[PDB]
Amino acid sequence: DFEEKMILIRRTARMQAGGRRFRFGALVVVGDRQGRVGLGFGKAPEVPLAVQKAGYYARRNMVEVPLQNGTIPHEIEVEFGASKIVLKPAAPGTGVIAGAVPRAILELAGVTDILTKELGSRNPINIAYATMEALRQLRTKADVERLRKG
Amino acid sequence: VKELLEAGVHFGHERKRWNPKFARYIYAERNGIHIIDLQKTMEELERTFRFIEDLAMRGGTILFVGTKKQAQDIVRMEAERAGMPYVNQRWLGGMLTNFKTISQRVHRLEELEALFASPEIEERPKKEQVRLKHELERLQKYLSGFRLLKRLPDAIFVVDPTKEAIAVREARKLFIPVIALADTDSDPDLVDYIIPGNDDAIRSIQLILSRAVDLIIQARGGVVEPSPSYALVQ
Amino acid sequence: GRYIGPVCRLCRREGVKLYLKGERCYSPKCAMERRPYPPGQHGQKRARRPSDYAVRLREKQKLRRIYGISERQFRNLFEEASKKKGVTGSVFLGLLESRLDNVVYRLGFAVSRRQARQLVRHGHITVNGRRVDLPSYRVRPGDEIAVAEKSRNLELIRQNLEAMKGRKVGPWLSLDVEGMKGKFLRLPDREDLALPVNEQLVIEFYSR
Amino acid sequence: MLTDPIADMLTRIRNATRVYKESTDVPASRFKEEILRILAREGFIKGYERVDVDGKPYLRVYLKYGPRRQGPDPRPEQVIHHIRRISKPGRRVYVGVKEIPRVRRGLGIAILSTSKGVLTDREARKLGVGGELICEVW
RNA sequence: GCGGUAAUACGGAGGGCGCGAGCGUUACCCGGAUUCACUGGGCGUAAAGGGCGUGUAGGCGGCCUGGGGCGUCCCAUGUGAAAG
RNA sequence: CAAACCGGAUUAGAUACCCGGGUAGUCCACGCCCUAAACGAUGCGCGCUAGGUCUCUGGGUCUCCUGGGGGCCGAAGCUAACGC
Ligand SMILES: [Mg+2]
Ligand SMILES: [Mg+2]
Ligand SMILES: [Mg+2]
Ligand SMILES: [Mg+2]
Ligand SMILES: [Mg+2]
Ligand SMILES: [Mg+2]
Ligand SMILES: [Mg+2]
Ligand SMILES: [Mg+2]
Ligand SMILES: [Mg+2]
Ligand SMILES: [Mg+2]
Ligand SMILES: [Mg+2]
Ligand SMILES: [Mg+2]
Ligand SMILES: [Mg+2]
Ligand SMILES: [Mg+2]
Ligand SMILES: [Mg+2]
Ligand SMILES: [Mg+2]
Ligand SMILES: [Mg+2]
Ligand SMILES: [Mg+2]
Ligand SMILES: [Mg+2]
Ligand SMILES: [Mg+2]
Ligand SMILES: [Mg+2]
Ligand SMILES: [Mg+2]
Ligand SMILES: [Mg+2]
Ligand SMILES: [Mg+2]
Ligand SMILES: [Mg+2]
Ligand SMILES: [Mg+2]
Ligand SMILES: [Mg+2]
Ligand SMILES: [Mg+2]
Ligand SMILES: [Mg+2]
Ligand SMILES: [Zn+2]
Repeated sequence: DFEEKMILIRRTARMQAGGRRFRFGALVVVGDRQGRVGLGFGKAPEVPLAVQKAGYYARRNMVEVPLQNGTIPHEIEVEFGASKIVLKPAAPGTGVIAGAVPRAILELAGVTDILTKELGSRNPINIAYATMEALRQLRTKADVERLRKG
Repeated sequence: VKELLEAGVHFGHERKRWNPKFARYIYAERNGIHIIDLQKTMEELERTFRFIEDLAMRGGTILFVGTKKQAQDIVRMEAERAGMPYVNQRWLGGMLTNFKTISQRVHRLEELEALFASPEIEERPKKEQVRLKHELERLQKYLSGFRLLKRLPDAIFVVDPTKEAIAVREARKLFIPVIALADTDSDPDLVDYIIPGNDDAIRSIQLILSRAVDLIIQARGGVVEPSPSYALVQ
Repeated sequence: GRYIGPVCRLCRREGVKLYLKGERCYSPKCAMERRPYPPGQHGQKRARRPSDYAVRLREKQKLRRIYGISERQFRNLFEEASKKKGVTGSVFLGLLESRLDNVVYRLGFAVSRRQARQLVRHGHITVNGRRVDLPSYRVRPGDEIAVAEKSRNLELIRQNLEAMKGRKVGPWLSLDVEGMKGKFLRLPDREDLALPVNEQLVIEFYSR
Repeated sequence: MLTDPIADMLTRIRNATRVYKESTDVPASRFKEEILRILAREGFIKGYERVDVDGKPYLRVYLKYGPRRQGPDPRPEQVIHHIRRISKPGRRVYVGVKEIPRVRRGLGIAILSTSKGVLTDREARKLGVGGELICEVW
């Protein structure tokens, strides 16, 4: 079925009179490794709970990735807020040459040869969100044909 | 079914609190007030009713939302007149998107509809029979016609897409087709199947919503005489 | 051979049997059977999520300890396969697998690579009938790897090709059990190699 | 006075599409015209036309979008997602036939003026010419 | 960033990791640094709009036609030693 | 009217805040100085991209249209956010 990776876990803090109160965030990707991935942000009281909850959220908002032989149809850059991911396609053998955050995402979609650059801020939450918006934006020769056609 | 080249009340409403996206459906600004293109009301009316028809033919349910007081009754009757859920009082946030939870508020209503029968509703404290007969009448208040839904609706019939504009959002996010009685102060784009008309003066909200169910139960085999409020609208 | 030292502690650390010694690694006596945890004091304590980095390291070591190559020797092989034309993961294996020391192992002249590295530095091995005493010599295809005429009967190589009577040798090698000849037919293909290692991971490690 | 009129048109377009207009007037010039011809051929615009907004000549450009979508925000997909000036005044940009851009692995064009006329990236490659890289569209 | 009497951060020990006739240190150069940004950044509050004008040189320059062909593009050709 | 200054108070102290005086200065002419939270902390120019509304000032068929200017709310959009 779906594999899950979990790109990051964090421990946030809120202020209470006498003492500060905690919680945990969990970024997780899920993918089938043949063209579907989803990114989940799961915040909650206990770690394994928010990991689990993140998984669930990630199964909404999937992206269908157009893998053309383990890679990308074209190249995009996406700026998500102050982060910027740059995806560039590659020929077989190249492997996923990418950060840790976008490797997790890309790998679970099935991309097996890609070039990648993180630019702007490096906040993994945003970089992930951007990697995803990148995959979301990939068109293929076929979709582009449908668009222009009259 | 149409009421063709006819304008008994259909047309223009709203002054200059419009939305310029709605400008394709405007004929003129007849003395401080836009007038809805009589044609295009009928033009949309055709396509949309065909959807409403075809969907009820397949058996699915339509959620009627109408919170504004001008239609706060026309909604309840015409929706009881078919096997459809209505939302009449106020639109609870989450009724759509948090259905699995706003549902199990009905599993307390139906559980308390019958709970007025048991031999121990006179036994077990009288101070706790008070919040369990007033609560019941609050669930009967809001979840009046929401109880009919046992699962998400297939389409949703909104009177003022701008007043009950949360319900338009909620459908949208769950991918439920938005039908609406849209009028000048509303975004045409957020409506999948629009009826460009009016959502006040009661006359127009009856003529449209009545005809709505006329095509519904026509497709539910039945085909009945007017059973509504043609005079009960004054 | 090279490295030199307790070997089964490596079998143990990589959590996989690596077979760094021929016989015995088929007995119920390789430590991995009935002692399969890492070596040392904290062998049996539970583990922690090894980092991304950690994973790539071990996966490399696993490969690299399988062949008994050094690392400057190994890195050079991978670097060459990198520059080289073709797919760099699979090609790397082919270069490893083309080393005389290992080709001798494969043809079952030696029971393991460590022993095969000896048989070579000690000139018991011929390539195209001329003594090659270099364990890292690269055997191209067509070449014929023999046992040296005047070696052709030590207590060891006799008993070692005795077992090779009726055993099968890789698709990419033909062997002659009689004259103790044997041939390198083609650079082994990735699929041929049943290596307990994801060679891909290894590529990630070297591009850190 | 518009400093760059090719860019004002590329933009006028971009601004129109982004709010899903029907069409839009750009003031007339053979060159601008010469370009839109290409946009049409490759399907980025339905068409252009030589209308005449009050006395002086314009080019009504008619826009083409996607179909309506389902979800929150139905607004259709642009056919022209991206359209940018490459060579601008005070930084002209000429490429030889050997270094004409491959735009989006070819799911998009680049428009260049050459001595053989205004051509696409694939058009100039056949004809074997370079020129002044005017804009990419994809 | 560790050490303020239970230190996986100091010193020793056992154990482990990495390389191995080498292993470390220091020094220096490019990299990561889109951190001088042509590719490839910025200036309301993070550093950054000149106190405002007038205007010199300079940069930039609407629509149509024709000449030249300086930029630009194309073909052929000469040159681009050896080593690397 | 008021830096400095001279007194009176207040205070632990009071070179201060409060009180009574008080010169330069604040004023005018002419000549310097050239600074600033010289602020919209937002260079100038031109084109394009929903609308509502309040206001100053023109014009036309003056319930309304059409300019120039000053505010507010807001479409798309932008922004680290605030916000624009
Ligand atoms: Mg930015
Ligand atoms: Mg930074
Ligand atoms: Mg209304
Ligand atoms: Mg101690
Ligand atoms: Mg302590
Ligand atoms: Mg210690
Ligand atoms: Mg340390
Ligand atoms: Mg640099
Ligand atoms: Mg910067
Ligand atoms: Mg500043
Ligand atoms: Mg200024
Ligand atoms: Mg200043
Ligand atoms: Mg000048
Ligand atoms: Mg010019
Ligand atoms: Mg000039
Ligand atoms: Mg000429
Ligand atoms: Mg010339
Ligand atoms: Mg040379
Ligand atoms: Mg005084
Ligand atoms: Mg005084
Ligand atoms: Mg003066
Ligand atoms: Mg000055
Ligand atoms: Mg402007
Ligand atoms: Mg007047
Ligand atoms: Mg104004
Ligand atoms: Mg003013
Ligand atoms: Mg917005
Ligand atoms: Mg900006
Ligand atoms: Mg915002
Ligand atoms: Zn072993």
